[PDB]
Amino acid sequence: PKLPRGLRFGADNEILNDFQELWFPDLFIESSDTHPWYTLKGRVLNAHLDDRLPNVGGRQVRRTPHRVTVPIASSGLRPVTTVQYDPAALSFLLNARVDWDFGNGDSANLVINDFLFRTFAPKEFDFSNSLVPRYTQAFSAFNAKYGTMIGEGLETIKYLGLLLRRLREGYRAVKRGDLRALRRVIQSYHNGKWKPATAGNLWLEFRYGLMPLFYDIRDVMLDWQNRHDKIQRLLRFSVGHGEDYVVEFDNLYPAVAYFKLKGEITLERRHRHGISYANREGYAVFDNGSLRPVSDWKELATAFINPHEVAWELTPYSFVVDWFLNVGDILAQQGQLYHNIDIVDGFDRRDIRLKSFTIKGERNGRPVNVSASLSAVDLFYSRLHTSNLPFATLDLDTTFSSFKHVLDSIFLLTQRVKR
Amino acid sequence: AKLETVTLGNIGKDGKQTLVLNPRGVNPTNGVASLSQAGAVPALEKRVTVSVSQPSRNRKNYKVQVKIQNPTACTANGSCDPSVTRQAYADVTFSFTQYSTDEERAFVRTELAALLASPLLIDAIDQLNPAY
Amino acid sequence: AKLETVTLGNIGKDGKQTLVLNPRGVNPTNGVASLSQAGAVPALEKRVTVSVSQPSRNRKNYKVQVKIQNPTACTANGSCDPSVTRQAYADVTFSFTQYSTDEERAFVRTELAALLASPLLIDAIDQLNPAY
Amino acid sequence: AKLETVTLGNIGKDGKQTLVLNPRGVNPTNGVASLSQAGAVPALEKRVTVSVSQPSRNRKNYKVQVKIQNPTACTANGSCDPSVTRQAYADVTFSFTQYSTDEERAFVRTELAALLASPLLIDAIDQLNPAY
Amino acid sequence: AKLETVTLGNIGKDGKQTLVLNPRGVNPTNGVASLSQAGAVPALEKRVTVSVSQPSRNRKNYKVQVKIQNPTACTANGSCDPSVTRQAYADVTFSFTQYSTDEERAFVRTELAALLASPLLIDAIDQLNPAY
Amino acid sequence: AKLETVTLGNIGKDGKQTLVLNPRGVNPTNGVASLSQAGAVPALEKRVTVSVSQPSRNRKNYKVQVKIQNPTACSVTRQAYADVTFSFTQYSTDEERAFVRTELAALLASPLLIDAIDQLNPAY
RNA sequence: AUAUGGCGCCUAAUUGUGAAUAAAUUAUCACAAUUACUCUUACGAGUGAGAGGGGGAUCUGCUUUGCCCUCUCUCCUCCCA
Repeated sequence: PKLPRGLRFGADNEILNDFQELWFPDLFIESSDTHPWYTLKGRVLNAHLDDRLPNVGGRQVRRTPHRVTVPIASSGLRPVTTVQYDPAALSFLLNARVDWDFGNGDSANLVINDFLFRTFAPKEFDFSNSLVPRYTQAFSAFNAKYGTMIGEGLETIKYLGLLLRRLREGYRAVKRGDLRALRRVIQSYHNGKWKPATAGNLWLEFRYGLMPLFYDIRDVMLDWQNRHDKIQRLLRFSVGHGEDYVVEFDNLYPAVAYFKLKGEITLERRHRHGISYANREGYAVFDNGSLRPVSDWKELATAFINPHEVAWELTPYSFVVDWFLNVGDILAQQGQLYHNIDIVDGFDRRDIRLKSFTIKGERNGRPVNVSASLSAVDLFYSRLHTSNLPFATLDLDTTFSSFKHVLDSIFLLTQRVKR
Repeated sequence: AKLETVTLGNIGKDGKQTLVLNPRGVNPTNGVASLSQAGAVPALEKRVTVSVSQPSRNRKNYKVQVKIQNPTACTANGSCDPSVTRQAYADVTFSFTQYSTDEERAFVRTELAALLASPLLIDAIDQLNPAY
Repeated sequence: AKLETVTLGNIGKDGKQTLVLNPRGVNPTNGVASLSQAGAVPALEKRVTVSVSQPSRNRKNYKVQVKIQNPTACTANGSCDPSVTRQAYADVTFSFTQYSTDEERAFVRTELAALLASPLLIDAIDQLNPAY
Repeated sequence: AKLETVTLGNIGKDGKQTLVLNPRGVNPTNGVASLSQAGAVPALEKRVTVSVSQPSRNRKNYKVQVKIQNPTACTANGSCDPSVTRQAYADVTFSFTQYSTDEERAFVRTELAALLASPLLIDAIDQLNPAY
Repeated sequence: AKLETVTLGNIGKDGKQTLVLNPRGVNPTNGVASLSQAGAVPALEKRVTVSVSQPSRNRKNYKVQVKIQNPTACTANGSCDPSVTRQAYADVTFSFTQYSTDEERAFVRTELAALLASPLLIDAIDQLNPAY
Repeated sequence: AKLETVTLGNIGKDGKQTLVLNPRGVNPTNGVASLSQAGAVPALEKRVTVSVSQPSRNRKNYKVQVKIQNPTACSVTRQAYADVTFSFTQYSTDEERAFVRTELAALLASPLLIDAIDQLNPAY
């Protein structure tokens, strides 16, 4: 009651998504008239008619209420919502201008507005046989289509870990206290036998004496963020197939049995399916109230290169240890993106959309001429969540366990840094 | 393997149309006979080529190649000459050993025929539906 | 396109044999469904495979392969179980565009079927007679 | 080899426990089908993987692989999430020739089962006592 | 190491604006200092980085670099977060021979100051006009 | 100021057509409510935005703004739009505010402004 | 030898204009445009695909669309000396 319909509380009073309502909502019937009136303006058989009578007789559609979700992952992926709108009969307004000049004194010319008609809706259809095949091949080529980027990401993250380890060595040298031994890393960048000039200082030979290290760190962590972005974008596979289905509308008489209206309506129905992947443990209970942003990822990288920093003259130790700790925090946060990755969500959607139409008036010798434009009011749209996946999936846990291992190791390394 | 007019009937989804391919000249650069639509221009549009590769150092092991091409073309609203928008094509390659025998060859060919006629393949590429 | 016991009817020279292929399975490593004649010895079963490749970034084309495998028994008068001596292959390769039509591709199928029925291919495969 | 719920009864030292293993998705990258306990958490703990590599230029010599894997875990006094303190697992590997016979393969299966049932292997594993 | 507060004056055309630059640190790699305005915002804080080099191997002359940033700090930006819209770069670079003099350096120094103060450079830096 | 469906009848040169404006999300970046045509596509075409900016260090002086936007297509080939801004002091009274609203409506319905809008003719 | 292994050949291209032979084509070259589908074929719009960049994007949002926002570029490619 406190939270909106599609939400619920957790153990420690944390915002969470109510699956029972998300995937199994309470349908309800509705018969809310939208345009239960039509207006004819003009003259027919020398009779100016401008009445306004109703057109809608009875409505009935089942649908679901309004819901709210919240991302259940660091990347911000939201869960899918079960929705239904399956009108018993379709609806399409026709703002046509019927007119026809017949002999023996018989002319008609007027314009119709807010005139709709109900017709059958082909709900019974299933393209599973056509959609299921279009996953296996995609998965098989996946590794052949992105193994390159996954491998370069795996090496980039290990390179980040190596950089952080070298930085940790330098910091530990700083903490223990030594000017000459502190140059262990300094010799790892100059590519040359650098000689001293005078008596230096600990913080002086560490604040920017490691500019190549800082530049490398910034560059390759931006590199990893960029690849990361794509990689998590790569954890989703949506595919759909569309076909055309022409339909006929029953006869109708906008006037009082003065002229008949017939023709055809062109629609297409497309069946779509989308599979997703994420953690299989914390997906149900993902703390959205305590997470770090994504900007601090750039913040930490640029901090050491920032030539504006007063904490180097007040508390170097605190600032550098906080740098470590926040890096480890972000690392652990992104770690959950690769722990036990399996099918977590799945939706199947069936939707109908008009494309074209045709109109033909026939009362006596095909006297009517129609030049109208069609527009729909009600379209069949049914999107249901499903958990049964009757086909071989692409379980991407084994191919990501390495990344999880790497991030855990790096977090251990950085949390091992003490004041 | 005489070349002459070929009348394939019961063609298409419903198996009601018919296709009449006349013969053409046997490509002497590789010895390939060919048939094409009755004409006029579709004669240079839809093609059906027949090849029979005899044993040799590279071969062993006779081959028989049958290549069908059908280019779908359309006329832009304003142009005159139809330009090819899509093109469909298929190739069948039979490989037989030097001791192969006619019974088994015919066995194989008609088995291809019935397979193509069977629900399996008809679903698998009228709809592009791997068997699943 | 569910796999299922495929029963190919009249078959061969006189058109009197029949073939019964049981669904084996579908290799997903390459997305290919396998059918095989009911038997015990894998080396002496008639085999068939169908695959459909979607258009990829380096292909951008619908592909469908149908492969047919016919070993010969050549069982020896005792002394051990039979050994494979000859093997007939058939390899059919349909390829179409993203925008092609079930119409087109059913039509070209039934084209291939009629072609395999027609007298030309008859003696071009059976008799090994070069098309001429 | 349809995949479904497998009910493994009369197991353990006294042969009184039962194991229910449901299937999961089959590894497309190498074609490996998997079962695990009915769940919930033990599903990702216990695993049973089965694969059949068919012949090729590398395989000749069909190879049937059957891995079983049981993680023993527990909960520290004060902890919440169980941690795996141990991992038992075994691997069975059958290699058969293309001319192999269902006959042969079946008795092989049964002999392996009977050996596993025999006192010899019984004490050889249960107690890890060599044969002496 | 520069740790001095500079209380500037006669800023802008009116000459009634004043500024203060407080040190922020030293960059122990290239002999660079840092000074900023009092504040807590990049756009509101003006940057002054002086740098002095000595000959090592790549060059045989001194280098006195001076980089000043005067970002345009906008008030109304959708919230109370004054951002930057126009970054004001001012880069000055010197090169003195190792046999030069404090007299010569002061000479160039005062000539630069006087030209900057005179109405000569004001027209080319503010109004952007060429030498007619 | 509840957001709901608005049925504007008797509109146009001769006051015949009708506009059905359904509400949308109130823009949280600046607190502005929105209404759009019944749809489907015209929803993202036609727009009516309403905001009531309360006093601030620059306002004092409530400012009620109403913007109307009509794009005409055939791709949007033309775009008409109007904006009304009422500035009311803190001591202003709802008497004053309704007076002002009603006066502005009566002006837009008066011959002078129909002449100056429809055919765009200055009062001369 | 099926899966697939090996051999060879091959690549942006299409259209139009100059030269093209005494005269007609006219490959080679040059010159000019094109590139994915639908929309009038006017301008331009829409969508699919990919490439790159910026934003840092979660709390009580919608959803007759399934889901991080946005900018830029391409419709035989990508990489090095």
